[PDB]
Amino acid sequence: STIEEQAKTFLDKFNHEAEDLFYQSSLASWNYNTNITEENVQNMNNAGDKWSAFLKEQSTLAQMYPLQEIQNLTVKLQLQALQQNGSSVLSEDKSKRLNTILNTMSTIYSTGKVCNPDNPQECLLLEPGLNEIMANSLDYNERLWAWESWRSEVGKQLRPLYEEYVVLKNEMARANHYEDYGDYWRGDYEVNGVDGYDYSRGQLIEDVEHTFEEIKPLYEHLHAYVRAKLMNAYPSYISPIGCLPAHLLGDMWGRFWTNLYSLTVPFGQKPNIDVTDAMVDQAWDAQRIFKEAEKFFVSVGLPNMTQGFWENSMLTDPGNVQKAVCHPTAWDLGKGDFRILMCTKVTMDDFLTAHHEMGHIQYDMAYAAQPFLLRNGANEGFHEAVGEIMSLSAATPKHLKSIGLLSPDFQEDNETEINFLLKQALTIVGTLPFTYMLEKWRWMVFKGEIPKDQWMKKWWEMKREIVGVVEPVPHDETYCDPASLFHVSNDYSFIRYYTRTLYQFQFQEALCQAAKHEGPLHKCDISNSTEAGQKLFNMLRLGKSEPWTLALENVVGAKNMNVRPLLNYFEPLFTWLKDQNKNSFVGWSTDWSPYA
Amino acid sequence: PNITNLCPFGEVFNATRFASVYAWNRKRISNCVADYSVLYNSASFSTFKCYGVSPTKLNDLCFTNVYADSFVIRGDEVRQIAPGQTGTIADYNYKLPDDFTGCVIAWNSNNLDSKVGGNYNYLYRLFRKSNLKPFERDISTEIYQAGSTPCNGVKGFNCYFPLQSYGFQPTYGVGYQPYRVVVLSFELLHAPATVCGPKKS
Ligand SMILES: *[C@@H]1O[C@H](CO)[C@@H](O)[C@H](O)[C@H]1NC(C)=O
Ligand SMILES: *[C@@H]1O[C@H](CO)[C@@H](O)[C@H](O)[C@H]1NC(C)=O
Ligand SMILES: *[C@@H]1O[C@H](CO)[C@@H](O)[C@H](O)[C@H]1NC(C)=O
Ligand SMILES: *[C@@H]1O[C@H](CO)[C@@H](O)[C@H](O)[C@H]1NC(C)=O
Ligand SMILES: *[C@@H]1O[C@H](CO)[C@@H](O)[C@H](O)[C@H]1NC(C)=O
Ligand SMILES: *[C@@H]1O[C@H](CO)[C@@H](O)[C@H](O)[C@H]1NC(C)=O
Ligand SMILES: *[C@@H]1O[C@H](CO)[C@@H](O)[C@H](O)[C@H]1NC(C)=O
Repeated sequence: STIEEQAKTFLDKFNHEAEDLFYQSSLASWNYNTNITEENVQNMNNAGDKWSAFLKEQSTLAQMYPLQEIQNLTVKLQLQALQQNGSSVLSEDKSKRLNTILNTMSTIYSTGKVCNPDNPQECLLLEPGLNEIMANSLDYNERLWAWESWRSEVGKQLRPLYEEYVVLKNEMARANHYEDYGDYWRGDYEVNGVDGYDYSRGQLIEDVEHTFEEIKPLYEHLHAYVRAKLMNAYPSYISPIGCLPAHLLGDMWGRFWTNLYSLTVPFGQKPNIDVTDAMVDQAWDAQRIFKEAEKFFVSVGLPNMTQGFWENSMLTDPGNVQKAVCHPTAWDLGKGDFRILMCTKVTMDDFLTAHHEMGHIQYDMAYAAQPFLLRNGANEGFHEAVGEIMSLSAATPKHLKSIGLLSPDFQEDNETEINFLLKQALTIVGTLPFTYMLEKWRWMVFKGEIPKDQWMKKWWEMKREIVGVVEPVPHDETYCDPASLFHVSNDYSFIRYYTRTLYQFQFQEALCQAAKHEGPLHKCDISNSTEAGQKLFNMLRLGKSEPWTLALENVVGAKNMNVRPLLNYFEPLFTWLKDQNKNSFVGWSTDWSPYA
Repeated sequence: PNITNLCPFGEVFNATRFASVYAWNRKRISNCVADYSVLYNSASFSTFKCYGVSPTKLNDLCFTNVYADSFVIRGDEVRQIAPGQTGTIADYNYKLPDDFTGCVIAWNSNNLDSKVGGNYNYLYRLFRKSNLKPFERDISTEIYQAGSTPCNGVKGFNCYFPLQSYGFQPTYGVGYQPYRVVVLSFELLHAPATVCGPKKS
């Protein structure tokens, strides 16, 4: 009769038909990932085409139910999610051109091979050929050669492609009643219709700037300390008053600073918290790693893994004859089927990764009661943040002593906590200005603030101003230096990492306050606390049914993303860095003082 | 006296194929001896919830007729086979009365009713104009009219096909795996009661 009942029947047939088509697509993707064979590729492509065609037909059919005659918030949320045109609003020729451009960028990034001129007999791919050189070399000209050669080849190939990409994506977004493609990406955090908990697309940029303004002193002190240590490592290249050279940050792009922990360690003489040898001595299998992770999740009060999880997951590398993707991935296939695909080794990194991916699985299991189109995180930040909090809690020395992996007579003094916090800062704090600068640059490119002839002149100007990283030699407009990264070249949003980083420590403070931890925030473990797990599971069970602001109210009691838990987490390190930077100069100059 | 002529519980529980929830099979059991302790002491059943009578005194009481209703549902839908419940199965597929005397027996059948490609032989009604009355069967395959516009037999806009299939696959979760359900309905009517338990010597 009424429009709302019609929409509810439509979203009762949709949920059932889509759960079946999804499960089939996901199972085909799983069979491709655990078994790389050409028939599995064909089956994956067939299932993906059926899934995409079905989503196109239901999007075509969902728009015929007008939004303003529906009052139920959940029904309106599912219909809003379904009624997005995506690329369908664009013409078929331009849509085909956009798809071709995306595929060719994927092939250029994946199969991009660069080696030294005059020695072309063998060449190295990005993974692991260039990654190992960037992460382990101490030679200035070798890192300079690898960095400049990879940005020369990849940027000179991708620059016309990206120029076409920005125009096509802007055309699609303005065809979809958005200001630009940046507004389309910011629409994931848009909340409309809820009194008090409304969030706007324009509020996201202001909140990101407001949080980064508080990030900036800690990053300035960390930057000064890393600059002094890199000056010790490389005597003449780094200036006391200038920015850091781009190719010396330990990674290909500057995404993480975690590969500089060896050079910038505060107390080398003190031991590390490496527990790899202890698991080797006790013969810990990957099954034992996942059972310990499951023990951690049952300790906090969350449900334990299903029998189908243990039966159907691949937690060890299959062998030489059968090929599989080595990247750890948690799969929510649908219909209560949860799996983890990880080539688990006996390392601390794999153990923490097991905790992280089982956190992803717990998040997926929690919203299984929700309707199919609402089975996601409230925003893109929460899904990664709930895994990163498990990675935070599992890495604590209290957790390692509790599970027996660390000796009970290990002395936890201030120096080990300082160096551990510095390692966590290099991984976590160092990615924040790079993430913010990259997303702000992409937003300005999509908005049209920066003309195409001035993309790089502004970009390096942004990098000096925000990241404090200077180019080794000037680049003209024939280069495409941003698109050398995986996320930007393959049409992925990048603000999820910034939001994930802030939500991680907000959730950590909320659960540690719930668990009544009485010490430093980085010394906090959320095991054995039923109330902390209940506070987490209240948000976890909602999924995408409720606004992310209301979910954040459910956990931390705040209606907005906040930066104070992160600064509270790194406060011992912040005081130590302020003490250590008395002689040195905090802050940088945007001039060409180190090298240009 | 000497007891023989047992009731055909082998052709209900150990049947090679079960019916769908919508066209649920009803077998009337009369004039035999029903040994319920063989059912109760089995370890193969996950649900043996009896409403209105207790399993211990089933073996003593005597009934006029026994209705054995058999079908296959999901794991999460077993809870809806009870008096006073709600859900797709109770509203549109199989409805139990509030004043129900009998037992609901359910067990997991992932071994038999799930295939790797997907078993689409089992179907459920997802749409009907009104809720079902107790012990009603609807096997109509008429197109559901959700809108004012007439369907005219074609599955176009706002007009859906009522019966949907459960794609039972072995790798499913325990709440989505196939469960065979046998509901025994016991009524005592003014006719001579002939379905009695075994009498001790
Ligand atoms: C992987 O694919 C090969 C291809 O023939 C097949 O023989 C093998 O059984 C498959 N293994 C698994 C675990 O699926
Ligand atoms: C919205 O619809 C769901 C089912 O689709 C229903 O359970 C819920 O109560 C409805 N909410 C409101 C406020 O009507
Ligand atoms: C999707 O596209 C169709 C036609 O291209 C248009 O009528 C409809 O309004 C679009 N939907 C949205 C949400 O913009
Ligand atoms: C999960 O926990 C329940 C109750 O603690 C237990 O019965 C069940 O066997 C556990 N699941 C697994 C796979 O061990
Ligand atoms: C660590 O604690 C000792 C004892 O209180 C103190 O002497 C030392 O200066 C402290 N170091 C730092 C970096 O706080
Ligand atoms: C958490 O509970 C387990 C179960 O007894 C216990 O062995 C462990 O020591 C507890 N953790 C802490 C930190 O007390
Ligand atoms: C059904 O099959 C089981 C399994 O072999 C058997 O033990 C039982 O006697 C059979 N009959 C009944 C009525 O349960």
